[PDB]
Amino acid sequence: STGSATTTPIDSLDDAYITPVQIGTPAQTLNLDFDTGSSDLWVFSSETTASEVDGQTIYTPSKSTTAKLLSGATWSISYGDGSSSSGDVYTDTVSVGGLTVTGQAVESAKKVSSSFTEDSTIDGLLGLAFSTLNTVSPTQQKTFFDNAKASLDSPVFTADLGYHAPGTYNFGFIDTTAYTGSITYTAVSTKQGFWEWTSTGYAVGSGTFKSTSIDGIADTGTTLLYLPATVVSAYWAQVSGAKSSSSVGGYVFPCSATLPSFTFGVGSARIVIPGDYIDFGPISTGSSSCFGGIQSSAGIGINIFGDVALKAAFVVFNGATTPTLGFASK
Repeated sequence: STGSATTTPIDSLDDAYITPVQIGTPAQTLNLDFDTGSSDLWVFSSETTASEVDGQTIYTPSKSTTAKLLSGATWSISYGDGSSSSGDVYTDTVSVGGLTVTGQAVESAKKVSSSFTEDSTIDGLLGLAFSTLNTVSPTQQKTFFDNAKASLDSPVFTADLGYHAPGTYNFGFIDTTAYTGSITYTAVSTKQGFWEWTSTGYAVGSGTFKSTSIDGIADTGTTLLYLPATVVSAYWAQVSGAKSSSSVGGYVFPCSATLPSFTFGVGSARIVIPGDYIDFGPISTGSSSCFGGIQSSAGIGINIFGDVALKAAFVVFNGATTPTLGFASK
């Protein structure tokens, strides 16, 4: 089997992407944030504290003839950005782009943190990291991909995120029309539960390529590109007036600037992030200080190839017995 679904930016900055997901019988369609940095499929629901729901579409398990309470199971998650959610668990039928999993754990939120409430466009998350990170207790649950894998034509999914435009998540096949040149594959460590890999270096603009190993994760659920402070300083030094602002929480730059591109290495191959992808707009409405899309990972404890990086590539998440990651230009 295969599946194919369009993923759509939630706003004009590509702060996140939402993909429609069918849950239950009859289908309840919720728009979920597909997150290769976590491993829980959780939703706003009829159980979510009323004051914490603000415009989201909810899953109502009592209206699904295929929903079953997973008795005794609870979940609780905290994300790198300080947000969180928790609740109980149902199993139900879940379909993405025509690909159906029966008995998928659907984690129903009883509580969500303010960041989730305040984002009316995101009805929940669909985790696509390794199932070892799933938070369900006392019986850990599998991700949608892990459950689908054996049925797929090939044990893969691909992320093709758009810049200020829709893109595509495919399951079970590689669309050879969706990228240019060849796909370069690179090794993955699953030791921390992530799609963790090592970039071979970087360049800033038309500058020379610096060969250096950068360990990090491919994370569709993180907006920006978080890299070591040395790398990030080298980038922003090429933008007149750019500075790290402790008050704002990262690098800012004059909105009048033209940003240079940023290149990262995948083996001997190179992915070029155009400068415009690195512009996250005014820090507040009407400001002439703009927020940068490349930020320091110092104090996160891991480098993160988030959407800023991934949307410059066609990315293969290869879930074969020994997982790997593939990157192509597009």
